[PDB]
Amino acid sequence: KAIPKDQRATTPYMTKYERARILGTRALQISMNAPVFVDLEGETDPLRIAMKELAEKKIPLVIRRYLPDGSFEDWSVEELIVDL
Amino acid sequence: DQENERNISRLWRAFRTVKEMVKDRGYFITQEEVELPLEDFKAKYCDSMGRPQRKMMSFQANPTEESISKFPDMGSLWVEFCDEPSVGVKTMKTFVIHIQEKNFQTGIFVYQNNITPSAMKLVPSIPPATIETFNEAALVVNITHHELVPKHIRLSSDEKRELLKRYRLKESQLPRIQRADPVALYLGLKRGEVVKIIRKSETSGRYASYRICM
Repeated sequence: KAIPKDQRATTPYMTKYERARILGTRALQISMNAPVFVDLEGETDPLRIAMKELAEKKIPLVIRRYLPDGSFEDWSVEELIVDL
Repeated sequence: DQENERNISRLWRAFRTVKEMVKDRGYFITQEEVELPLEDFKAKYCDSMGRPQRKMMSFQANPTEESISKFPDMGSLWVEFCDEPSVGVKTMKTFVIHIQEKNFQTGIFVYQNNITPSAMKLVPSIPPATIETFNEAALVVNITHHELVPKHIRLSSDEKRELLKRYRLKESQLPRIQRADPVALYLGLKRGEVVKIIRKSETSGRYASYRICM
């Protein structure tokens, strides 16, 4: 059904499952020769580069949050706060 | 004294409850018309020797102006008792009709030892009007006063259509309560009416819950 970027209702923060999966997912790509959006301070381990992209919040992904009834909310790694 | 001084003491409390219940349902009654002590009770619904005259206890009741705010069409209620330890399918036409004429909506009847299976099958024969059947022995104590049973609340067909829209719930995904469930009767629910159960919690003082009916 979708939901406006306003009227948004989820948690402003990133869930462990999310972050967990983002890094993974992102690694996977980086490990696949996808483009890396951060300067590698010399890193060479994908999941480690991923940890970097994720701290300069330079990961081009979007976490779609399905709700019990099907509608979803879309947040960007950008927005989502990362406490953990 | 003998063992009759106790068969009234029971009808008494039994009465008390009926009252309380009729007020929590959403009707008009004073706390003074309830706390009616034993003493002053005798000298009212008794005859000579000192025995109970039930046909003399029956009465009517009306909605509080508050119950009109949330429930518009909430009709009037009537309660009735009987001096007949063994009520039958004849004295029923007495009640069933008494209401179909006056035109109320809620009919509460109180049987003693029981009713005749020939009788009971005459309640769902005059809609809208609704009737309910209660045994004395089950109204001696108000079940709602028990340490465990927390308090429930009826939800307006408005308050309900909202509970769903706010949780994006379908009717069926809601926690249910029995049509026969003790408390469901104490308030007289109807297949579809939702109840809000508000209890205490060792995790967070109060927890709001809902129970639809089936």
